Amino acid sequence: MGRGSMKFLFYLSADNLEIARKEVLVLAERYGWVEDYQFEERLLLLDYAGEKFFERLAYTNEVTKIYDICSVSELEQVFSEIPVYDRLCCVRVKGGKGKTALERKLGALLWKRGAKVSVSNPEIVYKVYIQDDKCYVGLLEFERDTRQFFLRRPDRRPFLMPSAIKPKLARALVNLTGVLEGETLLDPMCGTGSFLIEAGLMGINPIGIDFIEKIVRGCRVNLEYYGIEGSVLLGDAKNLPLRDESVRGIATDYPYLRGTLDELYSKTSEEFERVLKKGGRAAIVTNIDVESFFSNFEIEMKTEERVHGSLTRRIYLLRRH
Repeated sequence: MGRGSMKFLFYLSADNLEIARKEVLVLAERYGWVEDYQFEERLLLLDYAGEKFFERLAYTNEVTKIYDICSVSELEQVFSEIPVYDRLCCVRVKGGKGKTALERKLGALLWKRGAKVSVSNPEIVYKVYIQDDKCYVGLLEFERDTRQFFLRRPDRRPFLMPSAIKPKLARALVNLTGVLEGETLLDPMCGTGSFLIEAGLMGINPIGIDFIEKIVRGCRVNLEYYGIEGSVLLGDAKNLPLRDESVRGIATDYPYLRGTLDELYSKTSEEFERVLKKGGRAAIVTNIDVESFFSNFEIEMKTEERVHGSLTRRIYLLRRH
């Protein structure tokens, strides 16, 4: 009746390690239960029990279900013991032991044992992660498709804006809000729909609000194009057309590239807090440090992304407390 807790290895994208770790943890804390976790650079080890959510991940490159953790010496014995399945397999090493001779070796151990070994068309992949004579052996559960993100990049969309948020970041920021399938995500300054697109694509109900008519219009054309069903409204993020505690997540990018600064961040901070449900989160993108305006929130994460010489984006994960 209960799912058990197993070790999973998340081989993260070095793009941003704070976003990569917080993304896996927010989703795991929501979909299941995290008995324990630990990280060393690009490797995140999770002790997890619950529904798998790996498909939603943007800043994770691979998820492996761990069978065992051993030394480089014990590798030969692990493979003589590791279960052999009725699927075409291959063994891939994500280590630093020069090259691929270890793969042929572990492949032959599996082969001598009766494994259906195919490196051209495998069905299952035995992953071995080497981080200084420490081997994380298991089976690959997820491998991120970098091609889907490159294809829905703002340049390729019916409509875009200068330096609009890239698919990978928008998805990571919707995931950081911890919003589930069928739950509502609000983007109060939605632009051409970068956040709304990933929200809808991962089966979350998207709501976009924008202060410019042609931008609301353009965002809809993009949503229709990506076969996405969501509502887009003309309104102000400083006076939102939604009731108190009506949204589970906010994911937004402020209009700095297109009253007063003190009014923009103050009125939006209070509106986001008003509109969001109890314990609800806001993943925001600014070009200046806005900490003082969001003291009504818990700053769970502040990271940065240098765009150009005149733009370093600040990325906050805020929570209602």
